[PDB]
Amino acid sequence: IVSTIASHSSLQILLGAKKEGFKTRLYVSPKRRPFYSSLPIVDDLVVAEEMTSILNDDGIVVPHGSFVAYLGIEAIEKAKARFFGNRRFLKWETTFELQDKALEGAGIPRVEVVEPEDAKPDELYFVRIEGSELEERLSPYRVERFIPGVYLYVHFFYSPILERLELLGVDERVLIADGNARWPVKPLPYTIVGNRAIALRESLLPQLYDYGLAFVRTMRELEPPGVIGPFALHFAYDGSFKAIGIASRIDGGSNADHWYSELYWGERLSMGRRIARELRLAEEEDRLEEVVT
Amino acid sequence: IVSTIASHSSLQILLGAKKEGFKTRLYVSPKRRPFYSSLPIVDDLVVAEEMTSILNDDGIVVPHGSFVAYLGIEAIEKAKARFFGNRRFLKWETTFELQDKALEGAGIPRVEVVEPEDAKPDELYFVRIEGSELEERLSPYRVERFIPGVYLYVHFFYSPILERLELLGVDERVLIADGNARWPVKPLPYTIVGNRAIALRESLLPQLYDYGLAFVRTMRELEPPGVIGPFALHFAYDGSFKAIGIASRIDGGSNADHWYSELYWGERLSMGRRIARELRLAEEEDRLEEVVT
Amino acid sequence: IVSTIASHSSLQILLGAKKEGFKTRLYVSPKRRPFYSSLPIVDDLVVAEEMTSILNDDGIVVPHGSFVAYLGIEAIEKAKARFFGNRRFLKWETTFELQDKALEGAGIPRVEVVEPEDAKPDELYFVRIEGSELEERLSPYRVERFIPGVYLYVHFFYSPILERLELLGVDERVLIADGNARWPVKPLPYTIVGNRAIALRESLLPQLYDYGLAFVRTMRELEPPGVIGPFALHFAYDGSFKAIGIASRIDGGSNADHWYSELYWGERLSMGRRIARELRLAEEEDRLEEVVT
Ligand SMILES: Nc1ncnc2c1ncn2[C@@H]1O[C@H](COP(=O)(O)OP(=O)(O)OP(=O)(O)O)[C@@H](O)[C@H]1O
Ligand SMILES: Nc1ncnc2c1ncn2[C@@H]1O[C@H](COP(=O)(O)OP(=O)(O)OP(=O)(O)O)[C@@H](O)[C@H]1O
Ligand SMILES: Nc1ncnc2c1ncn2[C@@H]1O[C@H](COP(=O)(O)OP(=O)(O)OP(=O)(O)O)[C@@H](O)[C@H]1O
Repeated sequence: IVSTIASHSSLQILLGAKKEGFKTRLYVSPKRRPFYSSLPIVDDLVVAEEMTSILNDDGIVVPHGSFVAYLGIEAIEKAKARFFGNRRFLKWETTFELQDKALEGAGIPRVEVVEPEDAKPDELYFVRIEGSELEERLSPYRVERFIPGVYLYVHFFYSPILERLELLGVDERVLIADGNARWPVKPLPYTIVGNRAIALRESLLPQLYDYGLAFVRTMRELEPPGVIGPFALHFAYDGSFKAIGIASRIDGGSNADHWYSELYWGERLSMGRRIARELRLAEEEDRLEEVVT
Repeated sequence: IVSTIASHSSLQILLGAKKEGFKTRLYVSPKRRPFYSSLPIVDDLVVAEEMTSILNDDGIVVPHGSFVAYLGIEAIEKAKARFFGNRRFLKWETTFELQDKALEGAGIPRVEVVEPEDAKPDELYFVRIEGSELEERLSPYRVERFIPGVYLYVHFFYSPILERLELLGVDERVLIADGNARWPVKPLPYTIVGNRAIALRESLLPQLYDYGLAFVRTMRELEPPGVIGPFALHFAYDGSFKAIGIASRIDGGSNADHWYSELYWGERLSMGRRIARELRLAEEEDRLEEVVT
Repeated sequence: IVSTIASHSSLQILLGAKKEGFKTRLYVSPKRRPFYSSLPIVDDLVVAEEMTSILNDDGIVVPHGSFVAYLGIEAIEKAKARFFGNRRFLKWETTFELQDKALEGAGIPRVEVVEPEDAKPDELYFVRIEGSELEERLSPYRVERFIPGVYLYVHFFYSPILERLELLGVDERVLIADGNARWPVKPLPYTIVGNRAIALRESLLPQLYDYGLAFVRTMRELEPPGVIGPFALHFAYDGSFKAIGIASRIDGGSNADHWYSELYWGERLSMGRRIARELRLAEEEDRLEEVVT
């Protein structure tokens, strides 16, 4: 019943499914299977050179941050497989156009875009789609105002079965851009290595919830059913929140150990387990149409 | 029975109370209530422009880091409401005078104070009540020796019902002073955004426990009953501990996911839940006078 | 039955043992016993000036990172006490010779060694057994290429009773070399103060598992039974993994709150509890010879 590609957050996903009593199926490549085959959370392990076998019947596919990189956006939207939570939404985090449209539509403050009209020098900027340059600026992308100050990744789960928006965690990325923390040397790459669970100052959560609620509303318009399971808003905290992006699926920073879900449930429960519980709840109520695609 | 202001650590507090079987009441403002009303952990939700409605009968108020900012110290000490753990103690973290008196009285090493007798330049200093300056020094506060090196926030819970001091966690603040970690730019504000739970090197805990025990002793003198529930000692680890402050109530870094409590209990249990269990234990033993005010 | 020295990770160890139903015995010094005697997880508390009382019969000693510093390597290998997981292995993390031998034997990439043939200046290096210098280089050790970029400590548990390698967590050290993260000042000491649990990007785990499997294989040769319980590989992530060291016993970064174990078990379970469950499994199957020394 529950299957997905081996990478990104399939561990969290499968463990949560096997936890909710569902059966497990993982599509993995020959190089990566040694590790995953040693895991007691996988029942059916489908080894393959390519993951394009998205004809996975029977089960619900449950996407993550590797699906587009392993399969085009086209293939997925026209895929035969069942799929968890909308599916037309997945593309909304893929381009600036869609990302802006939604964030603007929700009223969420975003980092300002900068077209070559700097303040050379000592006026550095961030170049997205990364890397940051100074005055010069000479050398598909966008230029943004450089903002120093903790980057927070808020995880949400809107549930149709319960008709509520759940703020389930706040992540902080572990970038290779460290080793400067100990002793700064030169600009390093912003590639993520891992994620740190962080307990946000409580006085900021209400604001994020409002932004989240607004996001759900406009997405319900902009893309018919609009946001069924997990999603994330990415922010730069200046001391005034500016949105830098979104996650149209389980973010990844959700692999970190967040609590919060304990606010809606008696038990902890991760994002991957939340998705599975959403599935199980739909089953027991003949819903299940409201959460898939 | 259990109520408190919506902010700081009311989430942790209410969840822990509802976990110990207590009833829940939250005082929240109109702007922040959307978020909190969607939480299954609140039973009675008292919306209000101002929180000055501290006539809350029936229940136990349970204070946190917002109470003085929402209500003066005067009002609270003369408040009518029941209140968890002492109450005269809450003011001891409010001024240098009280902070020093207690820390000195407990024999705890504190960061040295510096009156304009620098070592200009490259001799930077920290200015409290923040911000750090260099040589110049020109431009209610105190000047302290600048100390680089992990800032640890130790959480304690002295319980009368059990007559023991519990070391329940060690927090690390997430400041906006980051984004320098990746690439240093300029001195940033030290405002906290969140908290990270950290497993301290075990060889350092005994020392902290000793300082904690001593703190309880002198507070039992300096302020009659002295320290009934949660409190925290703030340190700068040079490789030799220097106290920089204290928390005369639930600190906030306690929102992070700490274990430790598992050393006194079979189960995890947060600080907010610890306060509630203290309450329930008192109830079942007709104590309850020993833990309130 | 289960005893060990009070420091490093004895808290984790004892709690896990008391959790698996085992009895607990802690050897502690007079100065540190106040703290440990207040802990409900210790049954028999053996106070002593020196820990050289390694004649501990009845129980299984379970070593950690303080054993060699409290007792020589000689004494331990010829010790009378029972001891958990091999014991001849414990010395393999003690010297470069052994560390290299093993890492080379497993085909694990290691940080390159540098003999005075720098690139003075701005070409800084790390000096192990710490501290980092620049061009000059003038002033038992080794010199390594300086590498900036998150240091990861992977925790493993090879179990004979189950004949499998378990990747149970990834730690990140909290060094005093911080306070530079907020605002860089001067090169600080790399002494650890604590540990942060980190959820590693899932695409990197398979690679570490492979290195781990290989480590087990060669250790099974290089040191007869080779690696029975916990061990750790230390890396520098450049974006291409370079080994900097190993832990021939429970690492310490295992005191942090890791999940992962939930992949092999339905429950969380720490490393200290993992060692204890290994013991209990052996008991129930008359094995117990396969996991002790
Ligand atoms: N406007 C900005 N100013 C300064 N730094 C920034 C800015 N935007 C992003 N960053 C840096 O990059 C990090 C966030 O990267 P981000 O999560 O946006 O990458 P990404 O969009 O997920 O990459 P991809 O689109 O390929 O998945 C932060 O840690 C931050 O330090
Ligand atoms: N003596 C010092 N030297 C260098 N940095 C310091 C010093 N004291 C504090 N800091 C910095 O500030 C942070 C601690 O701030 P702190 O917790 O003392 O603020 P605060 O007292 O809680 O503010 P408030 O009193 O309004 O609640 C640390 O992260 C540290 O980097
Ligand atoms: N090759 C290197 N280049 C740059 N920094 C390094 C290098 N090796 C180690 N470090 C720094 O030191 C830290 C790792 O220290 P490490 O864990 O190797 O000490 P240690 O070997 O455990 O000390 P001990 O042997 O006494 O137990 C990292 O945080 C990293 O910043």
